[PDB]
Amino acid sequence: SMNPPPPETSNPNKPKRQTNQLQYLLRVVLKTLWKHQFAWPFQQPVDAVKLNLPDYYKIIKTPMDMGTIKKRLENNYYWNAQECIQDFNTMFTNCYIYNKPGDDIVLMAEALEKLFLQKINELPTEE
Ligand SMILES: CCN(CC)S(=O)(=O)c1ccc(OC)c(NC(=O)c2[nH]c(C)c3c2CCCCC3=O)c1
Ligand SMILES: [Ca+2]
Repeated sequence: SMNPPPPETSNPNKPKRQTNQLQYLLRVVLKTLWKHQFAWPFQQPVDAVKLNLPDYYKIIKTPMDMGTIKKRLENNYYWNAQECIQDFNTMFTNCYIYNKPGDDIVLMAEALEKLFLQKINELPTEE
C-alpha cells in the first residue's frame, strides 16, 4: 500500500498573520526539538512504504510530524498557536497509539514531549 499524501502545508484561502506566539513556536519550540538527538524519527512523515509498515496508516488516520509542522509555520499556515500545539500533540499521540512501552521510539517520543511541554509552558503573552 501507498503512503497517503502528506498533510497540507499551505492553503491559499486561509488568512495569514505573524504573532509573537507563532514566532516562539517556530524559533524556540520547534527549533529546540528539531535539533534534539531524538528528533530524526519525527522530522518527516512516516514512510510506510520504505519502512514496510503497511499497518501504520490503517491505525494512524491523523498523521503528523515536525517536518509538516515546520513547513506549516514557515508558510504561515497557522493563525492560532493552539493549531500548532494541537499538531505537536497529534504527533506524540500517534507514536503512543502505534507503539508499545519499552519501544525505543516511545522513549524518544517521551523525551521530546517532556521538552515540548517545558518549552510551551513558557509560551509568550497573547496580543
Ligand atoms: C525512511 C528512511 N528514513 C526516514 C527519513 S530513516 O531516518 O533512515 C529511518 C530508518 C528507520 C526507521 O525506523 C526503523 C525510521 N523510522 C521512523 O522515522 C519512524 N518514525 C515514527 C514516528 C515511527 C517510525 C517507524 C517505527 C515505528 C512507527 C513510528 O511511530 C526512519
Ligand atoms: Ca501504545
